Amino acid sequence: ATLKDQLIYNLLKETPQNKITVVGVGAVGMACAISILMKDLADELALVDVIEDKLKGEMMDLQHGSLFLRTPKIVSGKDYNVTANSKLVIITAGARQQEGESRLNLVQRNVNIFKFIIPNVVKYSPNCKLLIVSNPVDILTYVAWKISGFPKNRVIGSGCNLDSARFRYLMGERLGVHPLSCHGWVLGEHGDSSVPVWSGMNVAGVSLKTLHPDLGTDKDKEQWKEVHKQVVESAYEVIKLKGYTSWAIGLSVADLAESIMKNLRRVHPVSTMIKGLYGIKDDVFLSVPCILGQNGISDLVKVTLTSEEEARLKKSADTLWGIQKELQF
Amino acid sequence: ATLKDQLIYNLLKETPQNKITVVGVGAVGMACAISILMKDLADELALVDVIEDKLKGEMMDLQHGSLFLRTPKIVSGKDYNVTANSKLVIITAGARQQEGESRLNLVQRNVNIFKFIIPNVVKYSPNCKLLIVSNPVDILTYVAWKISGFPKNRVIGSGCNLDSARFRYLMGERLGVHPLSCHGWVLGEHGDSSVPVWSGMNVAGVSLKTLHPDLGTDKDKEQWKEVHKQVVESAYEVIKLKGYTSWAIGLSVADLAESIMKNLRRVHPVSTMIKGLYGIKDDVFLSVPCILGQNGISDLVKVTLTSEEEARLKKSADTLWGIQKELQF
Amino acid sequence: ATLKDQLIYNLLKEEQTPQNKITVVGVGAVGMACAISILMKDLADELALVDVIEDKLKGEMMDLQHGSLFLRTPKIVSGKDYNVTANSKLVIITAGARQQEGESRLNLVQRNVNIFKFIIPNVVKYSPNCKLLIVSNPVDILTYVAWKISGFPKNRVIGSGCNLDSARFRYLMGERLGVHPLSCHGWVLGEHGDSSVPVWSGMNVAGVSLKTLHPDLGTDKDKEQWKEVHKQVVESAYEVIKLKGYTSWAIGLSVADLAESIMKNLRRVHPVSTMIKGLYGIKDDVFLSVPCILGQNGISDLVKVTLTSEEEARLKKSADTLWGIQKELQF
Amino acid sequence: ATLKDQLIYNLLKEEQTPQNKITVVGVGAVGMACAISILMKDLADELALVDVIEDKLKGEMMDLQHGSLFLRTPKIVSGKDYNVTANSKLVIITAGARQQEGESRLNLVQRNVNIFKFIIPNVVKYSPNCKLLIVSNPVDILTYVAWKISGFPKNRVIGSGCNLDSARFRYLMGERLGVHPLSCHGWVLGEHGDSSVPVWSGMNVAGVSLKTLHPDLGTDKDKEQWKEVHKQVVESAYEVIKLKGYTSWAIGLSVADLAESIMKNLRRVHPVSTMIKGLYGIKDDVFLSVPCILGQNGISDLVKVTLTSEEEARLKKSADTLWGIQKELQF
Ligand SMILES: O=C(O)c1csc(-n2nc(-c3ccc(F)cc3)cc2C(F)(F)F)n1
Ligand SMILES: O=C(O)c1csc(-n2nc(-c3ccc(F)cc3)cc2C(F)(F)F)n1
Ligand SMILES: O=C(O)c1csc(-n2nc(-c3ccc(F)cc3)cc2C(F)(F)F)n1
Ligand SMILES: O=C(O)c1csc(-n2nc(-c3ccc(F)cc3)cc2C(F)(F)F)n1
Ligand SMILES: O=C(O)c1csc(-n2nc(-c3ccc(F)cc3)cc2C(F)(F)F)n1
Ligand SMILES: O=C(O)c1csc(-n2nc(-c3ccc(F)cc3)cc2C(F)(F)F)n1
Ligand SMILES: O=C(O)c1csc(-n2nc(-c3ccc(F)cc3)cc2C(F)(F)F)n1
Repeated sequence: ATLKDQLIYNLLKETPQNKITVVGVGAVGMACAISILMKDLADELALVDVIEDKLKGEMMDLQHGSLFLRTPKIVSGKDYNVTANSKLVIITAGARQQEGESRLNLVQRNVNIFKFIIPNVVKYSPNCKLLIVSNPVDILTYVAWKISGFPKNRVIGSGCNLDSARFRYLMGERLGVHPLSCHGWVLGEHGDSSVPVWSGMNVAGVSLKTLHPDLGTDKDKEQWKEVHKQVVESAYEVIKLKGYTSWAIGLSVADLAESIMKNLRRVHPVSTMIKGLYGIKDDVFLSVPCILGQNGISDLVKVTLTSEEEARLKKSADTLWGIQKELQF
Repeated sequence: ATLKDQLIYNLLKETPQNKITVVGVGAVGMACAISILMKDLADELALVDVIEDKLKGEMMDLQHGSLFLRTPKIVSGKDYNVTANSKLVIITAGARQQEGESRLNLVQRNVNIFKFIIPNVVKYSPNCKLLIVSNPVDILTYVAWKISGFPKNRVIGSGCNLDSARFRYLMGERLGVHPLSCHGWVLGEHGDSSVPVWSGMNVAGVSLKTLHPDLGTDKDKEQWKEVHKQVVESAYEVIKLKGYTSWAIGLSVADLAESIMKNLRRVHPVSTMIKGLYGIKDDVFLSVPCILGQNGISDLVKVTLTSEEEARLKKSADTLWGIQKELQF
Repeated sequence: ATLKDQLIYNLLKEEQTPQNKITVVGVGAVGMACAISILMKDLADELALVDVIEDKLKGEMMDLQHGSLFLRTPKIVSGKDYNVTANSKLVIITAGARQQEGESRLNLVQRNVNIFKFIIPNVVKYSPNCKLLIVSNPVDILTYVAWKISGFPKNRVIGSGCNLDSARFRYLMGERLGVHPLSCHGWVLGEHGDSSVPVWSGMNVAGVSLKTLHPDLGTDKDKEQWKEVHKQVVESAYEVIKLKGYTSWAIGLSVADLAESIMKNLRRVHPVSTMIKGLYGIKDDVFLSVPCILGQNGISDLVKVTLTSEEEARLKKSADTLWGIQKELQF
Repeated sequence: ATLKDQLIYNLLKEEQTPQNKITVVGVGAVGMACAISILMKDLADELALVDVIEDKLKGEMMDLQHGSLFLRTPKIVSGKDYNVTANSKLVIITAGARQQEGESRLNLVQRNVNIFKFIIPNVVKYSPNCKLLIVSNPVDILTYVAWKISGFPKNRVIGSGCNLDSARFRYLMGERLGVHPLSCHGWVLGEHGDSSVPVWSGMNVAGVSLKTLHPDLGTDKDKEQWKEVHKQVVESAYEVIKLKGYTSWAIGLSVADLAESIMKNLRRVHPVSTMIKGLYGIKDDVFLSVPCILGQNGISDLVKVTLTSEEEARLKKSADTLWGIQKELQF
């Protein structure tokens, strides 16, 4: 005789079918959350962090916008049981490099955090895809793969996905064309060591390198190499200006989530286990174009690289392995 | 010739059709911006604020996500020339009240702030609609109206649009129905003095007040009055938990922008000049259900209120006019 | 080494079942309008089409496939054999005879019950866990039939019902008031057909009761003749059939609206055909439209609408008409 | 007072001109597929439909209006009189004569000229600043016809051209490679249909040239017969026509993609038909497809694709063939 019962005759006393979890509710985690919500990718969104008030506040702020969304359940908690049955778990938590801190010790601190996060995630969603966004993303994708025990197709790092998107943005600005119609790939290690593959840059299938052979070289009077320099530094420039980056990474991560959740088999440059390619013999993750879908990475595109490009990926792999073999799991 | 000229033959060396400006790039302003971008409402987005570094960093972060959007131009600056020819200008900038500072003094500081912002907006977009999101929104909508010289249809306050969305969310939680199918209106002055119109709360046209006469009274065993208390205290609780609120207000503003930009003539509870209704005789703005379209507010719905509800709106109007008549423009 | 081999290194060999497959049965105008609407709303990762006319079927499938670049549904299949429908979450039935000019939907019963005797066991055979969404006419009777033949629990057998009649009512309401239909609220319940019931006592804008403002609303004495709005709703399909030969776009959008609530588990309320036994003192197993909560398990709840004496009498008249047919069917 | 005036206080009497209006001319299968695709992509705040068959036109308009609840395009209008199209940003022409048994290409085009002599001036009268998007076949010649009659500058007269051929090519390429067509790049240029030119040099996934990986790509001696993909781009259209009677859905989706770039000023590149005199040794006023930057002023720029000698010869032969017909037309 409650109001609910006077109004509603229940037929069914009835698990989520398209659930995504975001771990970490810093600026990056919440940018991923809002972008996923506005793209209607999930029927349930779970948020996890260790700061309880901030977590609850973010969950409530999203819930209050429910009228404008098509995601009918948003939940959160410090307890990983709220993440149960996720198709996709996006990891954005972890430690930032501090003053005086080595890359090795920063990574070790993140190993120690992932040793708590990842087994809890795996416990409640043993068949999920893990999408690692935390930096340094290539090494932390390896760390998540090692700790989770997942097959390599289900452990994906966001890698050079945004680097590539920035590259196409800058390309489009130079040419006066939408980035959607400007094509070009940044591969390898995310960050300062990434590799712009000049041979693949094109508009409508017309090779810029063929039209303009000095493209990307020191002799280039248009200094197109400065485009890749800008890609590397634009992250730093945004951090210097507003303190951090968030929006572009959130959009780029939602794009990856779309391909996975909707089984699109679109090709994205993400970090994946690259052993066996380009002379690399160690268990390291680097960005190459991957086909993304329901089972994670199902296929790799084998981009033809020059000797110099290949040597740069090899050099990155050697460094990554050099750090990885010193980690304590 | 340059690479561009070898690649591209230009036919035309020829103004935005659907431009939106957001003034203020704090958390609320940026939530409005990302929500508008992800809803494909604008062909150009302009951001303005007085903090030049933050401003440029936010613009760049959004620009870097261009590949994932359908808004081909994002601009920013401290100079309002970047806002030229906007259809819709959303104001989120304003003062924060100081300890010991009277409400009157606070509003006067907002007046002085708007005496800079609004004339510069009007210079560059004389035919825009103004959407005021800054709190205290009902008074500041009056202030924008007076300073702009705009007809009242083109000056809209976000008002109780989000309070009503929160109400419907809470209603939906109690009933197990999506908020889209839970109907109910919070009207009047945004904040603690707002009015939940119990007579209008329904699912599928079934009045809850009819089924449950004690609805919203102190005699209510189900304590539905707590739902409106929760609405009123929501921003408070979220601010206490995470420091501020942003996502819900961004989504609600993007919903208002959708009706305006697409000429939908949907009904929203927004703040509008209410002189002539409910025995109100002064130039005050409060929320009532308004028809929103390409000319702003073209019509408003005359909601039948109980004597108590009417008295509350009247008391709010008296309080608003008491402050407004002391303002120096 | 083939070109594909040189270009792509494969990690995973095994293809998996789709997560969100939808089947549309029947590729007439209604079925194809449902298909394009569902495709453009991104509700499925696989769309299957089934019909008995093989050329037309293959042609429609290819036409949609050629638009794949512009869609986000990576697999579209078709076949006369129902094995192409396996593992569907939602199966939308649009097949069967349709109304000619001036013809009642009720005139289609014999033809479409006989088609359903073939279709429904084949659907259930390949997707035993699907939700059935019945669109073929007369939709209320055929929803009862699909429920009886399938042996499904009634929550998983949903008729498109009066979702469309209510959409038309709200459109006409919006035209009269100068308000978008989204903000005009009014329900048409009962048969999707001539005996439908407008619930005047529930109509409102912004929670303001129109019958309270206008006590003659929906009566013969009404100086504004709002009954004409419901009369236009009843006559809509006839008028469109007379003009263009059939209806398609509005029903396609109505069905996609229902599919969205089901596939995304929204628990939005829609007037759809379901068993109303136990409401308004009705004891028969009659199916007709009342507001239902719709989600991933189909109909999980009924909203109990308070009707005036006249509205309830009209709804019971509608139920008597439909039950007079449904009771005589033989399974 | 009326119920409306009791309920609603009016602030504004608005005589306001459409801000984002699209007109579709012709309400056959192609025109209505363009209409529904545009509606479900929210590209327009007003949609106008025009044709000469009045009952069919009214029926289509009503069927779309009845689905308004499910749309975000608040005004849908129609009429045989072109005053309903006034102030359109974009006018899509799908109307025209269909080729009859035994009829020459010249006679078919001339019948379309005669129809365009009615349609095009009426469009120009009411929307003198619109972009014209020609979809009627044969599209390259009728884009020329529309250009000559309208007297528009060539940036504002666009033929749908090889946009759909390229989409079909990418669908077929994706099927072969097991990759979404969004990630399979390849351009079909030149004359729409049988004489179109697949640009093998541009075919790629992730910037990896297939022709560089597989030098036989596109040739007769190719063991993998990739040339068959382009043969199927040509043949699959005829196959759809044979099987269901006509093509409609893929055209509609591809036209809505073009509309999206134009209405939202995206400056995306599309292979559309444009006046090509001065390129590739072409010296006549003919329209052929090349990659064009599309935005609010129509075609603002075009991409200069490097073609082999064989590819250039094929464009010239098409240009001679088209000009061969155009020079015989009576305007
Ligand atoms: O053994 C250790 O050092 C250890 C074990 S857990 C841990 N974690 N975990 C988080 C965390 C987890 C999830 C989030 F969503 C966000 C943050 C933060 C830390 C801390 F700051 F390093 F302490 N450290
Ligand atoms: O070719 C090799 O094996 C090789 C090439 S560089 C290298 N590096 N680099 C570092 C290092 C760098 C930065 C630090 F802050 C701290 C340590 C340490 C080593 C080493 F393995 F111990 F040798 N090894
Ligand atoms: O928005 C972006 O792309 C972004 C935001 S921070 C970032 N990071 N983070 C690291 C890093 C962090 C810790 C290490 F121990 C080592 C490296 C390097 C980069 C960069 F790509 F080079 F910029 N990138
Ligand atoms: O800042 C740091 O901690 C840091 C920065 S590079 C680094 N490296 N690098 C290598 C390496 C590199 C190349 C090789 F060919 C072989 C090994 C090994 C390490 C170390 F053990 F972690 F120290 N450490
Ligand atoms: O006393 C009352 O309020 C009352 C009780 S029944 C009633 N009804 N019922 C119908 C009706 C019923 C079924 C139809 F199929 C058609 C019409 C018409 C009326 C009315 F008189 F016009 F109001 N009114
Ligand atoms: O003098 C002539 O031959 C002539 C002059 S107008 C004409 N038109 N026009 C249309 C038409 C127009 C717009 C549509 F949207 C659809 C069709 C059809 C014909 C026709 F009768 F079939 F030939 N013919
Ligand atoms: O869906 C499509 O692509 C499509 C649908 S009809 C079509 N048409 N139309 C003609 C044509 C028509 C009249 C002529 F007088 C001459 C030619 C040729 C083609 C074709 F591309 F080769 F297939 N294409």
